[PDB]
Amino acid sequence: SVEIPGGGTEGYHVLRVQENSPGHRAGLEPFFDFIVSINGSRLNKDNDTLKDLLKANVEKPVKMLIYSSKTLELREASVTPSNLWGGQGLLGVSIRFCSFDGANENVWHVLEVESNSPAALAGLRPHSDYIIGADTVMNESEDLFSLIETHEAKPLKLYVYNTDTDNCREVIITPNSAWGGEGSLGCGIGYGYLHRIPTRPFEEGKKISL
Repeated sequence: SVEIPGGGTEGYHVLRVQENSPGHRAGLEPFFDFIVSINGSRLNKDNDTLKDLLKANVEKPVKMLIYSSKTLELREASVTPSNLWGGQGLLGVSIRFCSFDGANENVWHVLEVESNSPAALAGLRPHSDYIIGADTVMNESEDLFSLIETHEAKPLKLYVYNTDTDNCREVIITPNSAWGGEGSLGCGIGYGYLHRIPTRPFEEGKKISL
């Protein structure tokens, strides 16, 4: 169950969606979305195709193919690139060409947070926060614990999903092993089974047995 219309696992990883932007009214959201094709044109190579297509279809309805690492679904959207909405960009997004293979498995589940911890100072929320990624200069050697190491005592920008708001946000944290306590975060982290982005659920207030 994958279906990648055109082949491959590369695409445009969405990083920012300006409010009231065509990208926004199209239903794009940061970090979970990859633009995979636009107007029949599959974006599986790092070039100008997207820019160029955006500009040839200015003020004209177009179809877009979005993969989501939240749901693992493809979805079709319609977008009208524009100069009329007020903001910079015909789309109004920041993006980056890269792979979405296994992106749903690169998540870290924030558990308990010790007070005065670097996790606390960063605003990490116990249980409802999921670190789903990070911004590196050179978009390079990912993996949370590796980053936490290479960023000892340095400012580090994380992408976090929250279950309560169902929203993502950017969080600056400074891993600091000299914080008084154990570790460099001051918080528990769960990874793996039961610690991936929660699914839904369909049916609210259905009856269960436990």
